[PDB]
Amino acid sequence: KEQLYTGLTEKEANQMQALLLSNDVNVSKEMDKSGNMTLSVAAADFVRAITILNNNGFPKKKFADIEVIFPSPSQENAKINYLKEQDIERLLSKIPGVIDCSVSLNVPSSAAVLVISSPEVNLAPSVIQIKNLVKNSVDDLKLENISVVIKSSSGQDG
Amino acid sequence: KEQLYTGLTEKEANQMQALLLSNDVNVSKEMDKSGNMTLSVAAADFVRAITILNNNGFPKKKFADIEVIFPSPSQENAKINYLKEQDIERLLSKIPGVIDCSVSLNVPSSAAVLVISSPEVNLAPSVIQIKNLVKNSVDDLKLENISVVIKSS
Amino acid sequence: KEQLYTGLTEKEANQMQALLLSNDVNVSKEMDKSGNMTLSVAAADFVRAITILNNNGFPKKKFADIEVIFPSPSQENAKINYLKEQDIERLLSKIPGVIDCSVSLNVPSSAAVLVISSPEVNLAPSVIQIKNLVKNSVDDLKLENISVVIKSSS
Amino acid sequence: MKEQLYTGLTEKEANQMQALLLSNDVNVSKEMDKSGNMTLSVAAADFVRAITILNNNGFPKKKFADIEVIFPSPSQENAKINYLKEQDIERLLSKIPGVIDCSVSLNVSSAAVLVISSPEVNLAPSVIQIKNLVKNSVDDLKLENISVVIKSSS
Repeated sequence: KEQLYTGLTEKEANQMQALLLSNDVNVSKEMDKSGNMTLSVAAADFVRAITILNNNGFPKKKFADIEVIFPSPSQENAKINYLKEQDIERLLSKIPGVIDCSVSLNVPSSAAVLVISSPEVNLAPSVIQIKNLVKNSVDDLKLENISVVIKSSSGQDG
Repeated sequence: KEQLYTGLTEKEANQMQALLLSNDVNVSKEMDKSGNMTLSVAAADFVRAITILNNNGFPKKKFADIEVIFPSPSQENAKINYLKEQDIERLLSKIPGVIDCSVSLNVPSSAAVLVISSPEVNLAPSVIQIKNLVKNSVDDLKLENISVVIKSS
Repeated sequence: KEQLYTGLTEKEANQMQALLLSNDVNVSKEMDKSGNMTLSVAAADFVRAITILNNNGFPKKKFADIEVIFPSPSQENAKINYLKEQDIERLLSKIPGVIDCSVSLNVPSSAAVLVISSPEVNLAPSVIQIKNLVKNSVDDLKLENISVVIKSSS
Repeated sequence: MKEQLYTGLTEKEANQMQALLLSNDVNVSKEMDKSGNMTLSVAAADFVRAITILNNNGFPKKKFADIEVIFPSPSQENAKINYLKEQDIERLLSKIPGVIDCSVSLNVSSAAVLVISSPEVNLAPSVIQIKNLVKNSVDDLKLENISVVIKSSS
């Protein structure tokens, strides 16, 4: 057996494990004393496993945390903006069929909104509603300056 | 057996191991007492292994960390810009098929965006969506001043 | 055996070792207690070994560190510029086939960019893309004031 | 009988001196002392020949003033900024395959650039590239005011 990763959360390990199993890769999981997970595979499947994980963006990379960068007027305003982004994500994530959401705000304001849907749901009829919710959440934002992109978790082709 | 490299992250060791194995170099991996990965090969494969790794830029070089250069107005704005770059990378990294992303922002603003896609996903038709997402994330940025380049891993 | 260099990193030692071996030089390596490497060669190969290493830029020189020179608006602007150079090197280094990159910025701005490619990848068709990425990363930079030079490690 | 030539040498310089002597048909032995520095010795009968060869090649190498010692102010600041730029450009140029060593002296407007090249590489076709990289690294520099001189180590 070849080790893939240790120290995985339950969710990360489950997603990677399910992905590999669905591609007929023999993967085994073990839990350490902290409750974190280790995935391993047969040596003969190692290259195939890494290709599959790589192509699917696993393990997921981390990005800068505002609370680490800023643990001042401009600093305060970045924290206020971040709170608003999080509030809008929280709200949009209650729409049935939404499974992930990112909002980046520029406060004439503008906003970028990425919504990931269940593969079995088409959120296109909700785009006008989403834009109106974002518009009215945020100071001085017009419809023409909100970009909404919707994607199925199953990929670019739906 | 001959140790090639120690102190590797799990991800980098896996990339290096898979690369070697796919070029028919037998390689073994182990974890040391600090939790870092070591890769080893047979002495007879040493030169080939290093040639392969060198040609693929492994082990990967590191670059300056903003938090080290700056552990002040200009310093503050650099950190605000970095946060925005990271926010945009985080958002773009949720697009199906994106496996790596870099954003460098100049705030008339401009922006440079490199997207690495899965070799199995064609992201070229998404360039305008990606451009529009970046445009609306950042103060005073026009489409004509955003470069989006997509490369397959 | 004659000593070449001690205190080498794993990468520097591996690269020098592989280079020498590929040129039919009998080189041996030993690890010290700190994990650093020593390379040695037979005395009869010493001159040739030093020639080959010198010709390939080994061992790599240390150049002035901005954090040492500047441990002021001029000093602040140098560090901002350095951060941007590093950001651009980090970005360009994700392009498949890039194995090394240097960026020197003059902020009309100008920029100098050197990219070292793998011997097995032709990055010449990517020069315009690289130029455009650099252009839009940096305040007040036009295409005609960006030099991009690509060299194969071969 | 053996006779010491020099102690306190860096590994790089002892290697240069050892290779020079061997290639000029003088045997040499090397050791590392307790402080990590290198000592070169010869058979006593070879002492005059050895010192002659070393003297004729300028070894051991003279040292030059260190900006961080002369300046341990705006004129001082600008010298340090210039030095950083010179070092950045040397670092960049030193990545070009075939470059053994290089020096850059900037007047910020004009620049002087010396490159020492491998005898196995022809860098003459790269002079225009080198000039353009230097030009675009540095404020208000024109091609006509950049001198690039390339010399083989041979």
